[PDB]
Parts: sequence; C-alpha cells; structure tokens
Amino acid sequence: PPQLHNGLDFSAKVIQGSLDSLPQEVRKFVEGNAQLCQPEYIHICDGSEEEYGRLLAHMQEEGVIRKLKKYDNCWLALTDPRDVARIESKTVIITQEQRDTVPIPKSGQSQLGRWMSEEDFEKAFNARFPGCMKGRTMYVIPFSMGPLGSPLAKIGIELTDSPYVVASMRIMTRMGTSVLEALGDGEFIKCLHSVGCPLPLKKPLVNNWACNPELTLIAHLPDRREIISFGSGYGGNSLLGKKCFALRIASRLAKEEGWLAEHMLILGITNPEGKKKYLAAAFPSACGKTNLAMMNPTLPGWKVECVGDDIAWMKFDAQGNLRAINPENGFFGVAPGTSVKTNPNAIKTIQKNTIFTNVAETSDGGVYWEGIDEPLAPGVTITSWKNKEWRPQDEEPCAHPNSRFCTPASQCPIIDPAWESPEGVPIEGIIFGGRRPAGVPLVYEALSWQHGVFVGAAMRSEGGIMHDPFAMRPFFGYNFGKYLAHWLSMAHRPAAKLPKIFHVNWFRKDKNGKFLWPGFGENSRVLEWMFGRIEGEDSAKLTPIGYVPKEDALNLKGLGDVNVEELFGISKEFWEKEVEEIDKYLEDQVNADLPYEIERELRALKQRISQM
Ligand SMILES: Nc1nc2c(ncn2[C@@H]2O[C@H](COP(=O)(O)OP(=O)(O)OP(=O)(O)O)[C@@H](O)[C@H]2O)c(=O)[nH]1
Ligand SMILES: O=C(O)C(=O)CS(=O)(=O)O
Ligand SMILES: [Mn+2]
Ligand SMILES: [Mn+2]
Ligand SMILES: [Mn+2]
Ligand code: NA
Repeated sequence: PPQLHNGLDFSAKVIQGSLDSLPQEVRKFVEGNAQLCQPEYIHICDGSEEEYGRLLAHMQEEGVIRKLKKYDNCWLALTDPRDVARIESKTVIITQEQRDTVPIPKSGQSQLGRWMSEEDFEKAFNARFPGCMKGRTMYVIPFSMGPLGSPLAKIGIELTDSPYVVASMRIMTRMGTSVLEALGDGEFIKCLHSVGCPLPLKKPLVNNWACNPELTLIAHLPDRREIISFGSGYGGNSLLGKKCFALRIASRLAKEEGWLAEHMLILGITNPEGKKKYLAAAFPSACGKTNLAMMNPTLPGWKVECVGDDIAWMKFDAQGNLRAINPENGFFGVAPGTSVKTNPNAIKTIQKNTIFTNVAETSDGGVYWEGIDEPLAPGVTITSWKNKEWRPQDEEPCAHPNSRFCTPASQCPIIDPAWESPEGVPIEGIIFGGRRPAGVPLVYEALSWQHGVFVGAAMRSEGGIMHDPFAMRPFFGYNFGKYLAHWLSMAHRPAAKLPKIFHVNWFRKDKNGKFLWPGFGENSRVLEWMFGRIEGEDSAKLTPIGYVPKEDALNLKGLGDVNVEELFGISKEFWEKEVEEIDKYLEDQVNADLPYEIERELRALKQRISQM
C-alpha cells in the first residue's frame, strides 16, 4: 500500500488505456502533471484507426473541426486570429548560463535565440500551469521522431489538452502503443502542452479555438529533457515533436553526440541515366522548401522523390557517408500559393486524410486560398478563415497567409522508397538558399567546406533583409557560435565524404520587381547542374563568390527569354556591401563566439572581391 489515501493515483479518471501499462517514468510524468494541471479525464493514446475516428467525431461534435465534404476524410479547423503561427517572441530556452543558449549581443538584443533564466521560468510556469486543464481531457501522446523502433529514432511523450494537437501529431509523428513498447524503460523527451483555458472560461472563445495569447510561452529545458508550452494550439507551438523537439532539443543533443538536426528538406533526384543522388536543402520558412522537396521536374527523364520537406537528422556512417533521415511522419505545409503550377504533387497528397487550418471553404465543401490557381464555377461562394462570407473584392485574404495543410507523408505520390529507412540516405549535396531580390545570382558552388559553412551563415529571408543563418535563426538549440564550430569540425572527421555545398536564389528580381527566373518545376535545371558538379563535370566558372555555371552549362531550352546577364550577374559594388553587412551582423550578433575560420572566410571573400 504505497499511499495513505488515494495518492497521486489517477486511475479513476482514465478513459482510454491503463496507467498500469505505462513504463514507470512515463506514469510518473502523467500523474505529476495530472496533479498540477487537474484534467477531468486522462486519455492514453493508442494510435489506432478506431481512436482516430472517434476523436474526429468528438471534435466535430465539439465544433472544433468541420468536415470538408468535397474530399475523402479531410477536415478544417479555424483558429483565433491571435493564434495563427509559431510565435518567436514567446519562445525561450532555459539554461544556467545565457551564453550557452545565445551569444551576448553588443547591441543588447539577440536575433539568434531568446534565453530565460531558471528563476524567471519557474515564476512564469507557476503563473500558468496550476489547474490549467480544469474540465478538460489530458491526452497522453506517445510518439517516435524517426522510423519506429530504430535506435536513431527518439521518443517523446506529449501531454496536451487539445484534441486538434492529438490528431495532427498522429499525422506528423508515429504515435501510439507501439511507441510505448519501443520505449520500454528508456529515456524520453518530456513534452507538456496546454491551451491555457481552464473551464469555466475566463475570457471569450473565438471560433471554438481555445488559446491564451497573453500568457503564451513556448519553453525548452534541454538539461531537463523538457519542452513546456502554454497558450497556443498552433503548429510549431503545439506539435511539440516538430520544431521544439526535432530542432531545438535535438540540435543541442546533436552537438553533444556528434550529429546534426537541421531545418532541411531531403530529396532523391534521378537523372535520365537512372543515376540517383540525395540532396538536403535549408531554406528559411516561407522560402520554398516544400515546393522543392515535392518538385515535378520540367526536364524530361528527370525524377524527384521526397524523403522529407522540413526537418533532417544527419550523421556520418562508418563508410564516411553523411546519412540523413526525416524524423517526421507527414507534411505540415503552407497552403496559400500551393497550386497545380507550384506544387502539383502536394495537390495530389492533400485530398485525403488531411487536416487544413485557416484556409477558406467553398460552398461545395472544398478548400480555397490565395494562389490556388483554380477558378470556381459561377455561383460557388467562399467562407474565409475568419468564418465570414468572402468576395475577391475584399481588403483581406480568404485564407491566412500562414494557413496549413497537415497530411500523411506516405500518401505523397512521389514519396521516396527510402523515406523510412533506418540507415538513412546518403547526402551528396547540401543546398543553402533564401530570398535575395538583388545581387545574388541563381546558383553558386562553395569553394570549400569552410566556405560552405560561411555561405550558410550568410543566408537571408524576408526580401533579402533578415539574416537567417542555415534557416535556423528561430531554431538554434544553443549558442550559434558553437553551432558554426560544430559544422566546421565536420571537415576533420577522418574519411568523411563531405557533400558539395551550393547556394541558390530563386528570388532575384529586375529593376521593375519582376522575377528573373521562372522557378518551381524549372529549378530542375539548377538541380541538373548540381548533379553534374557532383559527378565532377567541367561546367563551373570561378568567381569571387564561388563557382557558377559556365555560359551554356545550364539547360535553358524552353526558356529562351531569360535575362541571363542580370540573373547570373555579379557586381563588385553589391558584394562590397554584402561583406560589410555580414561583418556588422557577425560582430554585433556573434562576436566572441565566432570561430576564427568564419572570420577568415569573410576576409577571404572580401579579398577576392577587392580583385574585381
Ligand atoms: N519566385 C519563386 N517563389 C517560390 C519558389 N518556390 C517557392 N516559392 C515561394 O515560397 C513560398 C512557399 O514556400 P513555403 O512552403 O512557405 O516555405 P517552406 O520552406 O516550406 O516553409 P515552412 O513550411 O514554414 O518551413 C511561396 O511564396 C512561393 O511562391 C520559386 O521557385 N520561385
Ligand atoms: O515556420 C516553420 O518553419 C514551419 O515549418 C511551421 S511550424 O511548424 O513552426 O508551425
Ligand atoms: Mn461538449
Ligand atoms: Mn514547408
Ligand atoms: Mn519549417
Ligand atoms: Na474553430
């Protein structure tokens, strides 16, 4: 009799599964947080189809989702307009020393992370979590990041009061009983989440979407293997396996253990000769990873296949190959801009078993968003994401710009045969890229590994303004300076077969703000060039910024009107500005934690530019 009364025994409140079936430390995790959060019910997720349909029915009954009648088992959730995206300002990492998490900025304001003390977090935690799940179900999500059972997979337990989180996590991860069995008495990442709206409600509910914007806080405690998230039900704030776990926690572990957790798509590309290579590409959010990951190549005889569109875990094998796996189980893709033109393969994926968030609904029960490129029949009407009637004449979009689809990976018609291989896929090329409207040509190749890493460090998003090194600005699990040092150390691994490093720019514009490159499926012409360069073809011309394609090295047939002078042009004047800017940025944001080799590469680039 380990108790004097009932104890912390929550058995009486279990409505799915059994606490007795849980590994000991898992049970402890549940009951400790049950005591803190005070849920009315505990639901231990098994991951079955039966559970999933019952969950969707419950949410349908609760008014939390709408069935999209035009498609097969597709659903729509509409959110509070205050809870529409992963929120960087409320995202923090707790460590003993600030500098372990983020370099100390000379300006006194860091773009590379957001550190919170243990003391401050404890106060914030205590002001948020006690009784937060009152009147709600605590769902227990046992999930594997990476192929189930594999020793490279990592397991988490997410406790959440959101059924929307459960349904999405079932798509985005491998979840259920088999995960608990794979876990045994092993280590797991502790993931705690609440929408922060205990019953009875204190503030009004908008669009049946529970959230607490004012108290929204997404915290990480890597030393405790803990992710603790409050107040948002949206994407990266709530699906804790994705950014919180597979990037922030995992990059820190990767640093300690000799691997890599990165914001990268993984694709397999096959040339007309049937030769296949795998490539990894880091672009910032909103810069087109998912379009490339799922590309339909315009060039005949070329094939692209998707391993993953968002997150990559990578490490060397015994033979020196950099091996990559997608730790996700689905795609959580931006809906607006998705079309037959921009992503035909996504269009084919998302018509069954898919959850949409903040897109518009058509009167015949279908989905709509800006950039969909499909006219509707006259008479068909649109309900916006704000649940109002909508006309193309309105002063606002029918879908939120960050509206999403959530879709099973295995459903993708071009999903790669090896997308679940526990040994991972051999990466032969790493592609960096972002939005650079000026100065940066379509593609270049790095001069060396060290130059490659410098190229990643100098990536940009948002109109070529915001620095987003390695597409990881909001995702570093630790000090950026040390992350660079970790990337640089890869060149010292004996027999390491280092991938070639490229930088792309789909976004160069002319003087009128017109895109100089067609992009999307046409980016196959760029990947072809990369493929050949990996094969060691004599197709490259040396410049101050790296190797670029020679004249006529790129297949431009079918695009005879491309302004090649402007697209591939390199200006001494522009690049002088570029180095000066990178210098100020690294001085301000990285300073004492900058590895010497990065300083050297900045000097080397400046040097080559001075000889123009
Ligand atoms: N001009 C141009 N735009 C592109 C191309 N590929 C993608 N885009 C744009 O990039 C945006 C879509 O990419 P997203 O799905 O938002 O980016 P992502 O990297 O998948 O972002 P997350 O899913 O948030 O990580 C849209 O604005 C597209 O128009 C291209 O080849 N050319
Ligand atoms: O912002 C991103 O990079 C995303 O992939 C969406 S979310 O998972 O952070 O919501
Ligand atoms: Mn009810
Ligand atoms: Mn994406
Ligand atoms: Mn992303
Ligand atoms: Na809703």
